[PDB]
Amino acid sequence: MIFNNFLARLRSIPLDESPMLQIQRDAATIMQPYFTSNGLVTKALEHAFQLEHIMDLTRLRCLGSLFSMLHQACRNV
Amino acid sequence: KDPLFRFFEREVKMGAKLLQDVRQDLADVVQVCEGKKKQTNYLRTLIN
Amino acid sequence: KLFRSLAMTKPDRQLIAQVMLYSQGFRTAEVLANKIVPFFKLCDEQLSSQSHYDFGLRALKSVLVSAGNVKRERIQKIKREKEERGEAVDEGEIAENLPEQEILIQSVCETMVPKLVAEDIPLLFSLLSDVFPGVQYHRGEMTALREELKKVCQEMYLTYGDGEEVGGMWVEKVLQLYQITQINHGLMMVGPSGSGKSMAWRVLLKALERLEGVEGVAHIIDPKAISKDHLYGTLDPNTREW
Amino acid sequence: DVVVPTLDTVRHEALLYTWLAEHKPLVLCGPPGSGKTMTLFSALRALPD
Amino acid sequence: YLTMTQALEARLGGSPFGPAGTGKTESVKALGHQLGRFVLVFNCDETF
Amino acid sequence: IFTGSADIKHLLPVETQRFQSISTEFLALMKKVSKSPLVMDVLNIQGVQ
Amino acid sequence: AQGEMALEEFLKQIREVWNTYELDLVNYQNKCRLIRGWDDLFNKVKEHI
Ligand SMILES: Nc1ncnc2c1ncn2[C@@H]1O[C@H](COP(=O)(O)OP(=O)(O)OP(=O)(O)O)[C@@H](O)[C@H]1O
Ligand SMILES: Nc1ncnc2c1ncn2[C@@H]1O[C@H](COP(=O)(O)OP(=O)(O)O)[C@@H](O)[C@H]1O
Ligand SMILES: Nc1ncnc2c1ncn2[C@@H]1O[C@H](COP(=O)(O)OP(=O)(O)O)[C@@H](O)[C@H]1O
Ligand SMILES: [Mg+2]
Ligand SMILES: [Mg+2]
Repeated sequence: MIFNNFLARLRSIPLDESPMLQIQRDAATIMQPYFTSNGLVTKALEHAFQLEHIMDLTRLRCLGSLFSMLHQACRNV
Repeated sequence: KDPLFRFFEREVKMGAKLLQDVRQDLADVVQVCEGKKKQTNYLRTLIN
Repeated sequence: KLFRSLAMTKPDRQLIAQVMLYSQGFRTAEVLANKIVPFFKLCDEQLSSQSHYDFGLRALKSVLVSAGNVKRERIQKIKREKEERGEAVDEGEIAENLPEQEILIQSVCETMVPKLVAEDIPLLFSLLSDVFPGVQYHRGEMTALREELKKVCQEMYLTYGDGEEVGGMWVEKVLQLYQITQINHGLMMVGPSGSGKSMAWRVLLKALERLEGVEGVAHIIDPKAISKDHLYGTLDPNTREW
Repeated sequence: DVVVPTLDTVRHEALLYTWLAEHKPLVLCGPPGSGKTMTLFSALRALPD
Repeated sequence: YLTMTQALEARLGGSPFGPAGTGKTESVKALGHQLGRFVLVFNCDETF
Repeated sequence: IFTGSADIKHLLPVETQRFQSISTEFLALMKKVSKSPLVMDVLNIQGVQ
Repeated sequence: AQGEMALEEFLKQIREVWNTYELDLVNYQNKCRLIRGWDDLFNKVKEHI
């Protein structure tokens, strides 16, 4: 559900406020197979839950950081 | 459907949970005493 | 020494249930009470211990009040459906041909299921079957409310679902929260950080606004972000001004 | 003000830049004197606004 | 009711105590309404 | 003056940063002008004067 | 009627000029898109006033 919301916001809201939104849709299309159940992100997250961290690990912290820097990747494009 | 099984299931859940809690705390204590690991705030409280 | 003190520790729950089911019009009030009070005792001392569980006199009182309301609305619905299907409405047979046990189970489910953790629900239903054999609970399916929820979810990029589909549990929680909102004037959403609570109540508020035509205004207050004086108010120590 | 570049230093510069870019809040955790504030300030030197 | 009326006759206040949910405030309100009195409920705190 | 001469950054740092900020603001505003070269649209830019 | 057509014609002329007038923009070292044509613009504004 979180992945779906992230992808929908990427394909809907431009980062500037359109070429930016077209880049967003293309990037969302590329990352779509990874953002799925039993995908790369899900397995990586459930594995990271087994590692030790300086602070307590929360799923949404990692997900929000990931979405932030993916938005930055779109900005870089 | 067995109330007895429900009660014993709750009991074993609670007992096991507190069991690994205590065992992990004691393991951390013995590692601290051997100098293997640093003493944390929770570990400081537990030792004191 | 200026007060006479009285210890009231154990209220007479069974008598309260008996009398206040007898008054509401339940003919099997004795059996209903003798089945419902031990059911609450069993819920208290058979389900998993959680900090957000209450099975005291307040819960039973709310259950019985909701049971009376549900019986009234079922009688109204039976009258309405009979009038549009024929002319045979009389109070005697409607009262006689009325599933009081089903009404009580419906009220109990509507008020207790939302508070339960995932693994306790089968225990609750097994207890209900043991104490109320044969009686089943079938929640009404709110078509218009679900449609409004789906529209709001699409508008705000939320993942609406139904049944076992992805997001079905979230919509179930929203519907349960709506039911409790109707029943209670005090609500509390317990759950780990980022379980969808904020978005759940926001979506429900928007759906209610679009459905009933009365628009909802929500004031969000962080009680611990300010001192209690700034939260409730101050009585001026010198001028006695509030 | 001077910063000697290092593998950890440049990696943290990139991560801080990609996090502060959208004005997302963030926290640097580490032992005292590790270089958290200097990393933050060297990251802000790349953001004049 | 017996204890509270005995307290009232002695011109003494009443103090029903116990765990929450036993119907103390409601009992006092019901007794007050039975005697046709105006009963005001105050949720006391440290600011009183 | 600011871009062409490389010694000014070494010799006049803070006002180099200030001019850089002014240049970014100026470029953004005149990009807004460029996408809508109409006189009235430029006049209708919020807080333009 | 025929006399007042002069004033309405002036109003329409001013309206159409200012709805079709475009700023003259030319590239500047591939860095920005600067504006020229200050004299004619100023003359148009003052003559319309
Ligand atoms: N039904 C849903 N479908 C898709 N995304 C959702 C849904 N519900 C919540 N989210 C998203 O997942 C995150 C959960 O945040 P939300 O505020 O809903 O949860 P919460 O349990 O109220 O959080 P908290 O108590 O930690 O503040 C948010 O990023 C939100 O946008
Ligand atoms: N890569 C580096 N290059 C230059 N100096 C460094 C580097 N890493 C650490 N230092 C030195 O270590 C110190 C870090 O202290 P500081 O950043 O103030 O700690 P904190 O961020 O915890 O307050 C700085 O004074 C800096 O001189
Ligand atoms: N004798 C009674 N008859 C009917 N309801 C009762 C009785 N005693 C308690 N209750 C119910 O219990 C609920 C909680 O009682 P309350 O007085 O608020 O608890 P407390 O004793 O903690 O103040 C009330 O809603 C009230 O209706
Ligand atoms: Mg929340
Ligand atoms: Mg009370």
